[PDB]
Amino acid sequence: DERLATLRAERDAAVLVAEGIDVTLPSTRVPAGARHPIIMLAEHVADTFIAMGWELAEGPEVETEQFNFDALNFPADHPARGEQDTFYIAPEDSRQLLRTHTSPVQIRTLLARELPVYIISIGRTFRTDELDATHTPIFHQVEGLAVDRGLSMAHLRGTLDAFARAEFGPSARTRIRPHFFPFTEPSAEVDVWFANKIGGAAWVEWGGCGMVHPNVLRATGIDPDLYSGFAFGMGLERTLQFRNGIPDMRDMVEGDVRFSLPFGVGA
Amino acid sequence: LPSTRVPAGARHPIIMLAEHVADTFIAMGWELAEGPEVETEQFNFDALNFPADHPARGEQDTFYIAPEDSRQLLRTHTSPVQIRTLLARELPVYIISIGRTFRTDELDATHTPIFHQVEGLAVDRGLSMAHLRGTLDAFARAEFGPSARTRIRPHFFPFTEPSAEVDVWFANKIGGAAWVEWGGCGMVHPNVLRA
Amino acid sequence: RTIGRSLALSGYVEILPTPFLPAGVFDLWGLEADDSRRMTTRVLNPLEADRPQLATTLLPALLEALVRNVSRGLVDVALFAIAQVVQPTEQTRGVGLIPVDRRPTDDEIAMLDASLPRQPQHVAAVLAGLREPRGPWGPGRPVEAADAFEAVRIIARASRVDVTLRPAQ
Amino acid sequence: MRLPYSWLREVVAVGASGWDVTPGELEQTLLRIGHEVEEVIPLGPVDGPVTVGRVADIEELTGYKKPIRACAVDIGDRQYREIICGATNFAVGDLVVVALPGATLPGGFTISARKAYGRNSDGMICSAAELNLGADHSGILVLPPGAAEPGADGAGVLGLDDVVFHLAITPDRGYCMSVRGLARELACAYDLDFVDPASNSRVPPLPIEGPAWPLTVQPETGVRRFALRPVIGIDPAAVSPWWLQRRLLLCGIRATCPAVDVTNYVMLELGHPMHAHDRNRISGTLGVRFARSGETAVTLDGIERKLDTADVLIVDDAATAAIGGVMGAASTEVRADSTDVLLEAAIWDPAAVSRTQRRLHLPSEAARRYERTVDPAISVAALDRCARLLADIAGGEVSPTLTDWRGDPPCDDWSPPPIRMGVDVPDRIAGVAYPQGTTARRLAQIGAVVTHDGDTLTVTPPSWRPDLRQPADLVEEVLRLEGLEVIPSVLPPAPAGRGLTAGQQRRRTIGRSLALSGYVEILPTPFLPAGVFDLWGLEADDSRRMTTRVLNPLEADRPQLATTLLPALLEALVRNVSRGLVDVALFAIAQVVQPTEQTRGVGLIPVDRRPTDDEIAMLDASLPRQPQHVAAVLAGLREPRGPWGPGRPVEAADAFEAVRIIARASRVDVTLRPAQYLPWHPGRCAQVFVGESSVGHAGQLHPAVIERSGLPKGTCAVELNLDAIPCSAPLPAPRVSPYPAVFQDVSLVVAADIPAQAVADAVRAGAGDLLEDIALFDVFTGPQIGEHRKSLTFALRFRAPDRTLTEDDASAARDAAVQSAAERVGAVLRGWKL
Repeated sequence: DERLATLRAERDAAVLVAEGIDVTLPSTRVPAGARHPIIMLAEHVADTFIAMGWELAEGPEVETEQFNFDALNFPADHPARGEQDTFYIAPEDSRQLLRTHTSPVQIRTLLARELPVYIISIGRTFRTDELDATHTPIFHQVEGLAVDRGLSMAHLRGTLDAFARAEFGPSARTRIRPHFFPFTEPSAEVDVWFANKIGGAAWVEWGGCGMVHPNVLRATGIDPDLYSGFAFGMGLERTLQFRNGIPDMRDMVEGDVRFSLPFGVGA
Repeated sequence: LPSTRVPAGARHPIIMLAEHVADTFIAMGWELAEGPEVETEQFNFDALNFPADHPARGEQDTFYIAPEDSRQLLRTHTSPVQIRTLLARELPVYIISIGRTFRTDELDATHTPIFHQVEGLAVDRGLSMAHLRGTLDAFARAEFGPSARTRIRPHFFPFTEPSAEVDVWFANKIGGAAWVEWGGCGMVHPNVLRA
Repeated sequence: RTIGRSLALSGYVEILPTPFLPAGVFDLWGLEADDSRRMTTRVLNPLEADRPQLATTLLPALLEALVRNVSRGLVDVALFAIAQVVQPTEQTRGVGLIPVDRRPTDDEIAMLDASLPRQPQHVAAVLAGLREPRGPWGPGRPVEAADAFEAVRIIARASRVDVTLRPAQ
Repeated sequence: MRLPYSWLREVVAVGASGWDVTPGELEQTLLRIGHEVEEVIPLGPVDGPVTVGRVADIEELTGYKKPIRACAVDIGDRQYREIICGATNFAVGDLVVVALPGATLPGGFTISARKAYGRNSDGMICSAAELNLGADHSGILVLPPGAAEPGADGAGVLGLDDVVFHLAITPDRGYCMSVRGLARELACAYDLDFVDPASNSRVPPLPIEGPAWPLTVQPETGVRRFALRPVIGIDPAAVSPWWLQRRLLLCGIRATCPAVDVTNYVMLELGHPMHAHDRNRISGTLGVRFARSGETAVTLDGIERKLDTADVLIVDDAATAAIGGVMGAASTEVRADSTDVLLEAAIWDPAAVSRTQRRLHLPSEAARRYERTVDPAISVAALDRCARLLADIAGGEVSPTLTDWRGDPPCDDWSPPPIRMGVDVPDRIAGVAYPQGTTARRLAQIGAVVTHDGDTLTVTPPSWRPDLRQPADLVEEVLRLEGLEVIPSVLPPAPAGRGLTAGQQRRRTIGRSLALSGYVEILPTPFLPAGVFDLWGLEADDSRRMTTRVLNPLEADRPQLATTLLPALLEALVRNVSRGLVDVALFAIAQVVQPTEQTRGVGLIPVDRRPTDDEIAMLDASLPRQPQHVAAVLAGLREPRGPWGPGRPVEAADAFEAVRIIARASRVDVTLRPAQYLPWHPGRCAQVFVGESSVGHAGQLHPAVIERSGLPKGTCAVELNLDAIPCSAPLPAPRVSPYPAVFQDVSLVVAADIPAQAVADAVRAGAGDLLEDIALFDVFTGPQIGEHRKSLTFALRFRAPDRTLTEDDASAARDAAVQSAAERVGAVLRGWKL
């Protein structure tokens, strides 16, 4: 009985190898999908600003001309208000359009809430550009607006630099160069220092910004002698292209499953 | 006909409560810190201003790691994580620590020996009890409704001074809105700051 | 967010739907002339003269992307989208200018809001080919209507509501 | 601590006469300033005939179970009723309390004349419980002779309009463990004048002509004051007056004799514990000293204590008198025949008493007060108060001898050091501008000495407040007296947070991802089952066995901490299965505890400075490794039964798919390699690598582990070390070619031992960029290909980036891929197709 159970052992143990299996076989019978990469970019932007005390606002894409332009200090015959640059709703002179930026959502927000107001508006916007590898007519934009006592350009840069660090790395900074927007005054363009790659750290045009124009404050019943404000807006397809190196915007919007899957689930 | 061939599962409800608490404080500019559950007595007690022969430090109230007098234990609150955080980071520090803690209570319908706790710590210039109540009331509103408030009643904790207990006004139900004991709070003790 | 995670995990790939409908999609579907979906807000200067109507339903753009994947050899697909539609309640009535030196009244806002079409958030999804792929486990399972009901139950579980399904034409 | 409102009121009334407040108000004022009112007991009400009676005759009723007594009771106006009573703690001649017919006792009990045990009973004799006067002990209440004549209204003699507040004092507030302390608190809350019941006007000093007893004190014991006074020739048969037995009863203390009762009374009145020694039972000099290793004392309760070299004792030439601060001993205990009493009034070392009482499990009324520090300035006043009162009750005389050791050299001022604080520091911390002088008046009210100096207060707290040692302590005083409710609710400016970290996000996403796929999260216990590793059959040197052990578990057989999460997961799986939930998939995400050496603890680091970076790294290195793990188990069905078909039982493949779910959620790529590792099945166990690092295992459990563990047949498991899965943040940029694709299906024959993923990798390597997708379809065995070979059919999708791939171009890539599998795993082409 010294060796009754020693081969009774190796009997049992080669039964276990008889039922062996190829552990490398595929097991995924419910293939994983993917949330779209722009939505996940929007997700990560949103969380970045939530984490700083901001809130997100939404609104209609078909939007009154009252809130797209007039409340945002576009003159009554501004070039953008022609059938060249903006989608208009029939019939002619019905003061209805596809919004060309998410700023109206911030006007709506400034009408509805008590001040101070620190608001992000992230949504689908519409310009009349033909769809090529660096332009889409249906694009997604992220705009901010902060109105409060004592706000200054320095706070604008502070928020800009915080935003940049979360989307690009702790090595990332912003610079601002004067420009012109009807919504803001002064107005600048924001370049970002994308150190992590591009094949060699270089400045890149990211978006625009500026102090909110006094006239936008009157058009929302806010005293400009008491409150100031800043705003910024960065286009998301723009940001995805140049950070990830995506030569062709068409891939972002054509809905090919091959574009999205490599980004993962987004869960 | 039924169509669900992959039945849905569930994240545990405590973890989702922790999730919702975490997001509430993230949304106010805070950050979360984590740390070991088996933890030096240096950081559980001495750094938190428990005297050298405090009752909680006996084998009655606290799980201790063998062998006797090895200054190692299962942490009885997440505060050490905040000490560790105050050592590691630059001030100001607004930190949440949400994790599993351990006391020696027998498991009955209102006590568990392995429980999950949410602790905050805010250190900065000019902070006051009024800021404590501000944060408390914000916290309450997110977890209970816009109808929810807190009241504070003096108590004693070695970690804090002054120290109070926080009752919360849970309007939304209970079968009839009443105050309920929620937790404790206080100003952080000077001695925790020197340590 | 939770509807998006929940669908994506179950195998759906989000697309960004175009709001500009295909030409005559509703004539393709055979919708009656008085079918509410046909009552579309129309764009006055599209980048495609034959596609000026805005979507009252998200299936057109979803189906368009499904066609694209299928024509490129990706026959086993499940797409989904989460976006607003544009359903108008009257003929395009625009409100005239309000002075910008004051803030508009609460009434001028409600009138401005009522002048715009209804724009509710929709979620939608399409499926084709296989739903479980071929493998060593067996030949796979082609998409069936039951899988679209299960998409409903996924969105409902994500929305923490209970749904009932009733037959319908 | 229990005490009754009348007494509390009496002592406040001395200095604010006519003070009186509803119990509800008092409860609220106590809470408002810091004292937890666990419970308010108004003394349960009586109606009708509940009067004092005198027992005039007792007849022991025989023949029944208990001893039963048919008692003639004088109830007033020469009226004698017979009454049945079961108790035995009373004799003929004793004042008892009777509820006669027509009475109603607390709890809604009506008394009626009831025949019982053979005689008529006109009511009954009450216990202090049945009256709702005091705690239920065995037998009825007996009043001291002369408390009341028979017929007297019970409610009046018992004082049942009183209310007993039951408080849970906090350890910083020992001074409130007495009528003295609470009285002062109430006087402070209500802005009343306060007469200290331990002041000389209220306890005139007794004379001091010579030492009361020889005493040596080893001062490293911690004793801060040790006073003795004797009372001689007391009547040993005297009992305590009703008023004094009563207030003890309401306060929770059973009366015994005046010697003991007076000390318990004065302990409650002033907070200074006292003890009474039978002086004639003391042999020689009284000694305070540490105990020696192995020494022993028998305490009052006649129980032998095993002492510890840190327990301070009181000894004499003969034996031990007292475990100092905890409990006196038998050797000098007052007894029935004690005529001459020596009264101990000591102040022990707080930490000493705490240590000793916890070790012996003797949380005496004395111990709990000494733990929280007793006011050393009032020992002689309490000793004198306690001596006069004893002589006054039991009729002896108070010798003018007095011993009063106050340290070497003697301490003559017990005040703490002064604390130094800005006049408005309370205002800052509260966020409230208190009216001018508030802070100074409140610090005066608690009894401190406040002196002004511009904007800077100098505050000497009083001797009974050793908890007042820094300005924070002074702040809490001001703030609690004004009320915390007056502090506003101001949200602070919190800075730009960075939000959640990558690892925090990864745990959330692993949780969503598993939950969606059907897994139910549990909260794993860290305390392993007993002998789980003996169940698994782990070798003795198996690293998982090296467990950090808990020294006081709530289950003596389960003291080890988990080095692996499968035990707790498997335990929950067993629970669901035993309740009929056989088709389950559980998962957990929690740390394990893996120690690197034997439990080495680092010694104390001073808390007046912050520790060095090195002292931190040493502290960190002293603790075990505690990596985050994720783990999961599955059993029964994985797809349930339905109209679609019978369902699919869990199989090892499902545990590999759990790996792939966590990996997809973690945005990393994993490889699975065969492995032998318990508790897994050797032929169905995979090791998981990210790159070339092992991150854990997955597969079906060993059938013999399953069996010994009472687990379901076929159970699968998975555990991954999250700390071993690196951060990843891909920035993908997928090349999406629109040109048409070529579909070809190739079948390869290989040795059965070759893993399918090897053949796939070789095919991908040989085919190059043109191969867009490869997927395994079939796996076929049969005789005609060889008993030890197998046939893998792969589905290949080629696509060019710039052109419409020819179909020769494709077969070029196919041929190239077939050749690569030939060179790397010896594949033979079976055939191909489209």
